[PDB]
Amino acid sequence: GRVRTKTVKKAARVIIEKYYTRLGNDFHTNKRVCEEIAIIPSKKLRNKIAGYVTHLMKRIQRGPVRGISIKLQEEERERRDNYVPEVSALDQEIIEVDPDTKEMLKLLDFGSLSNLQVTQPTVGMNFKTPRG
Amino acid sequence: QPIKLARVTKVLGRTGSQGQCTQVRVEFMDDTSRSIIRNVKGPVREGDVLTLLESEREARRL
Amino acid sequence: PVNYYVDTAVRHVLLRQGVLGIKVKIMLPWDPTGKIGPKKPLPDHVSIVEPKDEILPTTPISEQK
Amino acid sequence: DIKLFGKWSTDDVQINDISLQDYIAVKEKYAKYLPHSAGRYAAKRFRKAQCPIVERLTNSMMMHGRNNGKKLMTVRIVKHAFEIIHLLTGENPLQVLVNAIINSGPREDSTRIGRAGTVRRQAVDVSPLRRVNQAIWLLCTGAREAAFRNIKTIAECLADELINAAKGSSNSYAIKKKDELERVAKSNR
RNA sequence: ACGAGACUCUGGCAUGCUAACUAGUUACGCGACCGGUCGGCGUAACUUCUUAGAGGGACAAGUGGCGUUCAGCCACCCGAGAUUGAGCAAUAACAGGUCUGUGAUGCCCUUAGAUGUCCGGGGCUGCACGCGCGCUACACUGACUGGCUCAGCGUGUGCCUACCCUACGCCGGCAGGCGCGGGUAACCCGUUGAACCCCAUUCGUGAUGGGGAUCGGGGAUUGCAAUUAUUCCCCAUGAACGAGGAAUUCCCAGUAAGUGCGGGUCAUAAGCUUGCGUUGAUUAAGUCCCUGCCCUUUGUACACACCGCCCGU
Ligand SMILES: [Mg+2]
Ligand SMILES: [Mg+2]
Repeated sequence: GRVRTKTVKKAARVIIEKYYTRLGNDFHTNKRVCEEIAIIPSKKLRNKIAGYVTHLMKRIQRGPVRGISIKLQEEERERRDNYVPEVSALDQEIIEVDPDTKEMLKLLDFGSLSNLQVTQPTVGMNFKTPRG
Repeated sequence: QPIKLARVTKVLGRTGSQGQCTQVRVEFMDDTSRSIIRNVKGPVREGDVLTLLESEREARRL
Repeated sequence: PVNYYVDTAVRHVLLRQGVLGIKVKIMLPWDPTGKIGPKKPLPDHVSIVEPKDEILPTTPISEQK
Repeated sequence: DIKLFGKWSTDDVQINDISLQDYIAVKEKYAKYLPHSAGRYAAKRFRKAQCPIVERLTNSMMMHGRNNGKKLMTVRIVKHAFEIIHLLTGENPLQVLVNAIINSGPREDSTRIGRAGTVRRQAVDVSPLRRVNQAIWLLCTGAREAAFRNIKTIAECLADELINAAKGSSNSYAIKKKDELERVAKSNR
């Protein structure tokens, strides 16, 4: 069983969140970084922490991680999330509308809308799942 | 009935009172299109060949 | 760590009805050089140095000294 | 040019069983001078299939307490009876041993009932590795109790046992036990 | 937060560092035998081998699959190593063991023809029988007899305190005895010349040259006394036992098992125990079937808790 204990995992998470810039995908550089920025009284514990830091660096490389929260990374993440299409998906030349919502719009005083296309209603009143 | 071989395609699980049999899926060496489930007694792995003296029973699923 | 972080003593007390046994265990605080406690930290305790706040240089400035 | 002992080649040995080809190691990476290699084949599962078949036989010879760990004696007992198989048959002793392994391994046998049960037995198929293991065990046991309380030395009992198993004869203890197991599996089908 | 892990000791790797006449190795001289063999002699190099310090080294780290593509699992490369073995170990409990370890102990008992204390002699072993842990076997994969060749852990001269480990020489089948030295120990025993194993020999399938119980007669050693025979030696004697019924134990790799060796006990002494090497496997990489033990839901009229509670004549 190679399951890491909470000591290793919390230490690695804090180290990553604090020193994300200095870290990378290399175990042998990460362990030196950890031994420089932290006080780990054992070499085996240091190696375990560095190994989990390497694993988590690979994990953040292809997306986010529920434990880490890097302040600088969130800015770039929302920058990616700032995608804007050229044409708004809500700008449609013709939108289909049922007779009932057409009547509702007429009652709203918006019955002069031109983009509306009054589609035919359904025939069978079968919208319920059979019981049994 | 003749004796015919079958290659193991995937290890299904462990069965028996003491978990001594490996229930496995085997495809026939000649036909290559018909496959069955049999319990094999001993250490089994991917791709090894079991000689079936009887070759038409099916082991019970799970 | 039990061999240098906790100090233990066992004693007898002679009373009228017999002997009472007393055991005292003290867990010493971590003392860096000054004898109130052990110098070594607990092996499972990891301390992470707080990074100092730097300012990223916006433009390349060359300082001649 | 890696003949066993210093006399038995392997280039001519044909397994010709297909099923046990991957579990009898005799031919090119498993051609060694001696059936003694220390080796760590028990460390991980299935590795003993990489062990040469002659070394597996040698290891199986050290049995019944008084012979535990005496592997030099057993390599001597294999070197002899290879020298004797060659005299008796005129064929490569390695070929005789391989044929014996093929012939003496059961193909079916019975376990306790299927998924569960505590009354009868249910027939099942044998893994190739278990086939080879059981073949070696039966050949060694037959030799061992042929030599017990008899002027016939070991390395003579084992040679005749291997020869009979290669022939498929019913004079072999291993063949008798294999037939017994297979018949019981047949009855419990 | 405690426990688990972490931790400490220990096993493996380093031709990299530190450095050694209480460890060596190369080299060179001087010798002895036929360039070679010198645990023959001596002194430069140095640290591979030996010691023991510091540091390094492994993290599931790399690759490919399986997984919520997470936690992790499987396989493979590289690698000395991809799970070395121990030590310590929570809350809470047991009418578990120990008053026979104690100048640890409370209450009783006894205390001078003593349950205190010496001193003779017995006992603790006594043997129709039952039950545990074991040792040696039932042979030829072996006994015998010669020959050959490899360990490791370690312990050695004592407060009182008498009692150490032994090389070499001689005498004696032997067990032993007598002289001489070294060692308070990487200095001497010791280069620990272990056993199994290896090689050759004789036996020849039977209670046999297997096996060594029992028993007789001699000889030594330690002790103040050896008989109920301390131990050891010799020559005799030569039992059961031909692989063990129901029923059960311990075991997953340098492991089980064979095999010796040390420590303790020790005036005399290991079939015990605690350690150490040496030779070295078969099988498994799984499951709740047996045996337990955990949970979880459920029932209770229990709560001293099923060894409970409780009903009627
Ligand atoms: Mg169970
Ligand atoms: Mg009540």
